[PDB]
Amino acid sequence: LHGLLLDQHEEFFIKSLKQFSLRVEILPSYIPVRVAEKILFVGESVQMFENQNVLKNQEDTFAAELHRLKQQPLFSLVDFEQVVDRIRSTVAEHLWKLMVEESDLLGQLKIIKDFYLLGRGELFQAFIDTAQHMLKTPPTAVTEHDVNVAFQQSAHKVLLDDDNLLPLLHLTIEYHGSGWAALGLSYKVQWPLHILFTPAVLEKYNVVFKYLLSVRRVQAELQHCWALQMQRQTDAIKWRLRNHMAFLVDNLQYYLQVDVLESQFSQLLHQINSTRDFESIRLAHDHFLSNLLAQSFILLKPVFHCLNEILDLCHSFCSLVSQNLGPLDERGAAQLSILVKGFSRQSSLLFKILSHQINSDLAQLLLRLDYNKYYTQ
Amino acid sequence: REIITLQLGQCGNQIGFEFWKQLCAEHGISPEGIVEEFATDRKDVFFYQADDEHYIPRAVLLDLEPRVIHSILNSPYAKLYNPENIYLGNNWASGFSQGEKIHEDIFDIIDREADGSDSLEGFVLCHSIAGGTGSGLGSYLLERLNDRYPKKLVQTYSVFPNQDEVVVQPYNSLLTLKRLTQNADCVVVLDNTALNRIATDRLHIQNPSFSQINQLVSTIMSASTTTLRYPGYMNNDLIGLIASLIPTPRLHFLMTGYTPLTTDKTTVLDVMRRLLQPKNVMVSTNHCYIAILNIIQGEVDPTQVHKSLQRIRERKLANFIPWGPASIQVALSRKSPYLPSAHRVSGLMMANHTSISSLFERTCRQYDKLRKREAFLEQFRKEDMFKDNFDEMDTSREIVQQLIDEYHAATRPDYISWG
Amino acid sequence: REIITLQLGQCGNQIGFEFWKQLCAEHGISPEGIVEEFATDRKDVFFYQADDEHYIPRAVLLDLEPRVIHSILNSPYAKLYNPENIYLGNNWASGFSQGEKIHEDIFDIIDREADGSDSLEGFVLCHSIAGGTGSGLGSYLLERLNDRYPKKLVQTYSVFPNQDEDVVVQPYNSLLTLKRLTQNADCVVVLDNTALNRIATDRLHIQNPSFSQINQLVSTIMSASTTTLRYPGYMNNDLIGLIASLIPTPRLHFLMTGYTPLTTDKTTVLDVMRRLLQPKNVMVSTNHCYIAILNIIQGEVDPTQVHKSLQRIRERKLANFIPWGPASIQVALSRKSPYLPSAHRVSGLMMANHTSISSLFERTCRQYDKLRKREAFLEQFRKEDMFKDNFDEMDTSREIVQQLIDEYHAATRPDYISWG
Amino acid sequence: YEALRHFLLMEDGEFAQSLSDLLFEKLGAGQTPGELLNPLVLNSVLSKALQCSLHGDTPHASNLSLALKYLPEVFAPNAPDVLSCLELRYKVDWPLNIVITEGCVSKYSGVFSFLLQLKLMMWALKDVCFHLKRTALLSHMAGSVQFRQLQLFKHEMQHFVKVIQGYIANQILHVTWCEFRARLATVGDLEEIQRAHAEYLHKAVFRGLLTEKAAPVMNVIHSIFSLVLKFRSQLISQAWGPPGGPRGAEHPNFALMQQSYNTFKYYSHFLFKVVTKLVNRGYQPHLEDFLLRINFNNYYQ
Repeated sequence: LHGLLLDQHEEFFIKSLKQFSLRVEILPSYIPVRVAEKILFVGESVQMFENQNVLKNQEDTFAAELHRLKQQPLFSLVDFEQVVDRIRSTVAEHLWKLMVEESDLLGQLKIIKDFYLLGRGELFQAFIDTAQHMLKTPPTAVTEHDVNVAFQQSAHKVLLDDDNLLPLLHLTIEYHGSGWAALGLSYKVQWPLHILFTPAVLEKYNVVFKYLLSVRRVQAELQHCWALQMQRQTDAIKWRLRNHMAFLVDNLQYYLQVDVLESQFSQLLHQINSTRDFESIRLAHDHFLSNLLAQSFILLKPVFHCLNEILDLCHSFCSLVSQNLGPLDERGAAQLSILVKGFSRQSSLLFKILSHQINSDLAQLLLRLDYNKYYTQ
Repeated sequence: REIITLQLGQCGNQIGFEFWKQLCAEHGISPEGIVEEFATDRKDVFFYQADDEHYIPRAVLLDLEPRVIHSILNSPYAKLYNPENIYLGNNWASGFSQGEKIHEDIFDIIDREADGSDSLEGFVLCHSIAGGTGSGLGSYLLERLNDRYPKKLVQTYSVFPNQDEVVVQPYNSLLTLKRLTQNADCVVVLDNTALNRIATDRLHIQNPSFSQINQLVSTIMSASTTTLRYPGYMNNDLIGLIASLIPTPRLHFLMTGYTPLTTDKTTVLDVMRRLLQPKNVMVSTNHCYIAILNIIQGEVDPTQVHKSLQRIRERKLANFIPWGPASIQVALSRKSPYLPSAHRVSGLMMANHTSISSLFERTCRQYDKLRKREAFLEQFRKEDMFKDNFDEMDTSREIVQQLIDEYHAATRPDYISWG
Repeated sequence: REIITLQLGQCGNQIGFEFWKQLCAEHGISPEGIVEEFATDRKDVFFYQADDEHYIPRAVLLDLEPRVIHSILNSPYAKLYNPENIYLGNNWASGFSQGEKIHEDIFDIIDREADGSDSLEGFVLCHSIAGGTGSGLGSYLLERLNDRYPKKLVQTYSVFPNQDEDVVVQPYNSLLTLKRLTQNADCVVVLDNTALNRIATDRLHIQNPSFSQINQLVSTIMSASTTTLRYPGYMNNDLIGLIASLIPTPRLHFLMTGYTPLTTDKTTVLDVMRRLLQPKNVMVSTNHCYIAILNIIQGEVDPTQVHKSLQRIRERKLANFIPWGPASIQVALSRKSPYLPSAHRVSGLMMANHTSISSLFERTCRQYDKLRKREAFLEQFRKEDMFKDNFDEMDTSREIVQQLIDEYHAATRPDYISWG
Repeated sequence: YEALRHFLLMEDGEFAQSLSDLLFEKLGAGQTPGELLNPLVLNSVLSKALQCSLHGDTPHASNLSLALKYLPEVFAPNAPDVLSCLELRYKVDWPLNIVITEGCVSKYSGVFSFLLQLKLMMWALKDVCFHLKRTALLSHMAGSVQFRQLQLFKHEMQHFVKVIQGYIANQILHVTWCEFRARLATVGDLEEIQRAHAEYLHKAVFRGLLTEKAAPVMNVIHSIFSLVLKFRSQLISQAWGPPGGPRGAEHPNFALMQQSYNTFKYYSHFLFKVVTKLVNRGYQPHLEDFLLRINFNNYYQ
């Protein structure tokens, strides 16, 4: 009730999370970890409201209940577990409340959706378009600052001004030692939520943002490169059959995600709307990210190990058309033919892989039948 | 980035005008250009911001010697482009040839709509295919913009005749196809036997078949602008809509399908047999789909769109057979927070059916009937001026016959190279 | 250092009368001149004091001939703008010869009121360009001021000859006035009548009178563009604080003028500054471009907003640019001056050099050419016909203002540092 | 504090211009071997400026005194007092002197002396434009190229020092003060009041260019100021260039008036190259604000 680890020179089995960690070596066998985890959690709970008083007045009642259980000359494990689970409830009933009612966890997650999950399609479209080529080149020292002001510009250039979100939002590159390769998104948070969005969680969102952006930029650059021929020879068949044969792989890794993201996030929002318990909120978000980790295809290791590779095969197509409407049988049409067979062949190894049997992989499964090329070549 | 939205010619002004009308019950804007109180939609894509919340489509009026469309500038929704760009015959050469002196200031009016754009990617031209001055003048603004903005795309919205063969209707069609296949970027082409018999599956509107297909055409250009006007997490731009629909320079005319003809809930699985039907294709020999690219929007429920996608593939009762490797692509998108869409699950096919060429062949049957009777010919006193000896019509006929043959070669393995 | 103001002719009397009737609101003064408690001011910059708080502006009036110069007698306001000093023609030569024959008597009055100061700073004429009496009289008086007192920096409100197309001899009266001004003035605050009629499109349906209706706009514009002289604050206290970037030199002294938001007598400044650059507004009608611009922002305005605001205007790129050098927007920034009504809490106009004005002076010379090639409606009383006869007062006027056109166009290019 | 902002931070521009008019009229009269800096003339102009304020010598507007250290027995050309040893002080009462404080009034007189030499450059602005009015180009009939040139040379310099003036008038008088108007209303402790006043003043020195970290740019400001001082004094003491053609008359050094104006432009080119560096390396929004403004439309005009 008072956040005081009075355990000098000792262990009362509790060793910012350090000196706030459950030891279990020195823990009674007849006390479970199933309730020690509850103890530890309400202990960290008081630890983040006992400061910032420079949380309600029932401590005397709880002390009298604990003295009542102290006076029993027999150990009532179920009542001890019952009262500390009641105390854990009666803090969770307030931590939930401050996270929604006094911290707008919905609005924050909406921001995270809008940026880490590219939920602002118009904004990222204008960002990549206006900030393509200095991130296409390997980055210098000031280009992170330049894409930050181009990001600000992209956020205003859509003319749909939002709640002026920009102050928390900065685009940070691992510079020096390819700007699109080394770029990620940084974010900052307030003390009422600072615990939940511990960097361990945003580190993951950053990799997902990298994934999404990386495919999104190439899927984009391809489609503008297609227009370079469209300004009007037989080679314009091959260049643009090839365009389709590029289009299919990167649209397949991504037209899925447009569904898989919003769908997975529909589960999370209902689990936040479910119940008044921070443990449910916590495990709901843990369930949500650990789900989308699978949806990031990293667990489908072989196709993950061909992601940025086949993305670069699509770069090798996107670059090569950048120069003439005309006939390019000199080598263009020939090196193009490796990309005709390569994408369809890799997609055949992938089709065998799309046979976790999770609905997502079982949707990508769907997208190559009848036109059997991309599992038979 | 952002698109200019020109219109010209009697049909072109009309399908643009009635598209702005159809937006006024699908999208967020009143006839004054004022944003409405039924406005999750981005207007800047096509609509210039004049400061007092006047969303103006980057849109223009040209109509030298019309029949009925003089009344469109006084009809309500024609005002939705407020910036005063009313300016300057009805047959095809009467447009292209007088353009030789007429382009010089309407190019400046287009640059005033380009000043309405933050930085241009392309022009929607709602110019008349067949119907009026945009046949000629619009298909020549194509060239005058190609001369000066050559990387900026022109997508063409269209109408296309086949109603049992005024009866001069086909004569103004063919020259669009020749100039379009010579240089142009895209043509959403929509047919007057196909949408006639689809309209009678939902409405009484057969008396003025031609004038009444404009409503479906307007919904189809609303559809092919939804993911642009709304934050779709794919295909928020013309290049993203088109890029596999037009996998080659020749076959750059496109076709569409709405199965929710009961336009005005049932889980999204429920459309995923009816959507297969070739009877719901609005550009209705032997026909296949070159590739499958389709949409769902509006009432987007995630297990429903996921499992509906599974169930159309489980049935597959449609001719998905050639070399173009997409069995189906869809994803999902946001939509406006108030106004409806087609059965609200809104699903539309855009899979490129080669049947579109059977309508080019029907247009050829019409043009051969007129070419053999030579009766409705009129020779309007500026219509002599483009053809030295009625040669570009015939050049269009060999070009569109190749177009007909090539859509059918694309129905087979042989279209790897021209021959 | 202090103002002296001069309403003259009929139009000039009307717009001066309306200006001081607006300044009846902008400082609380009775029609007899005594204080009213309404409307941070210390009136010393414009008002002399008769010690029972009779607020006396340093102004000289005329009632003159019983043409609409006599409009002052039909008012209750006979001692507001008047220190009891009212001094006792359809064509410029009539108003010029009237000035020429009354010059010493009106000199006496301006000097007597000019002694009504600690020291002076500048004159302010309500001047009708191409008026009957007002051009000629005002443009004569400005020659006499350049002889007798060149030592104050004369400003002048200058309603300009484009009533959407009053007197048909106006083009001659204009180019006679321009021959004077281009060899006399420190500044000329020109306002298009075509564009003042239009200014009204963003507030009201009235845009026809081009006179009585224009007088309210001219009074609001004049009062606003002087409010910070009398409701002071940090900088731009003296008029030559604003005149020096409104007008760069007497070689380019025809000002572009912009009461561009019709609220600029709040939304956040990001929004007002688009409304402040409306090309359908502004009181000015082949590659036209700004030199320096000024916003005299006396507005309830926050520093965090204006940085974001200029940053957004820099990406709308509305202000046409790359002149010879000083192109930047002089946003002076201060609170909304404690009279200017709380309806829309931001105000300050957009006033500049812009070669749109150079086309208005080409149009003014071409309006003279619309007469000179025909000699239409010549009148030919010797009152007119005896002086304007070798045409030099128009031909050389065209030359000196054509050299102003070339210097304005050159000033809209970076090359104009060089001695070519 | 408002009264302190009125007088010491010059928001009563009529006091501050009366002070500037008297002080810099007496300084623009010459007196270059320090001969203006006598206690009695100095007090008379301070007193006279205070009488001409028009706000009045109210209880709030009491307690005003001059200052200097090592009063200069000599001045630089154009008489700038570029080592700014002209100063103002508010005499502090005991209960005021809990929150008023020695370092606070030191930094206050610092910004006062730095803005007061800016008001000397505004006074120079008057003087160089008065040189036009002074001979009035009294030969009314003869237009001049050295007129169209030189009276546009001064146009950029005045435009420049005035946009720097508007900029600094933002950086303190509301960029730093408008936040303090709510920050002082927020607090409820003496020490918080002292500390919030110290925030206001520290950020005023940090935003108003005067800080030791932005000083490399303040050196370019001195480089501009000194050039305009020492080359327009040479105009002040001369007439209007060589005769012949569209002509003025009666000064031979017109090519040096031109070349010094080229040296000014160079230092404004250098200014733009330099100021980017601080906002590319460090984080100073007021310097982005500056270089957003001073070369508003492009790289350089």
